Amino acid sequence: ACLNTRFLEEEELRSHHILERLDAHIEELKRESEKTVRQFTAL
Amino acid sequence: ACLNTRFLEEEELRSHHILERLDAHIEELKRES
Amino acid sequence: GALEELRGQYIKAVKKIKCDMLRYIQESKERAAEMVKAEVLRERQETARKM
Amino acid sequence: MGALEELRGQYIKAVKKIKCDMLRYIQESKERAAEMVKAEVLRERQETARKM
Repeated sequence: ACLNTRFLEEEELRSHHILERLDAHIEELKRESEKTVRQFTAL
Repeated sequence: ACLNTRFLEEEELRSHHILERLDAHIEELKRES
Repeated sequence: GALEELRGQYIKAVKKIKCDMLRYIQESKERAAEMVKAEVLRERQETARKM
Repeated sequence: MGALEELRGQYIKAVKKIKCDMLRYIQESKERAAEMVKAEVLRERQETARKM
């Protein structure tokens, strides 16, 4: 009944949010590493 | 109950597994580094 | 060169980590969805009662 | 040399944040599962009332 469906709907929302946070940590890595490469490559 | 207790049991096992193999993979690439 | 390749490897390694977490989260949703069917089926025991 | 340490440091930081996020997501998920155990023992009150 309605405990479990509402549980699932919550799971869905938390699934999207934890997903964002993972994409963030990746995008930050891409920006930090791109800068390290660019600047050390100038050497 | 025995439904939802069965549920909590399994999530304990499978969440412990996911953390295990992740701690393995961090130890992996740091020893590779 | 070497630094850009090393960057690509770290990126590809973390993306793998992300895939593992994704497959896990998908399995979360399936399990909680399987719960829904399981609760509907125990309602079946109580509607046999009501008959 | 320093680029290698930097890149290594950035990878480690990325994955250590992913682990922190999963650790909290999991702890939250188990509490929500435990809350679903309580909420349903309380739904037997309706059954035990029917039995009274």
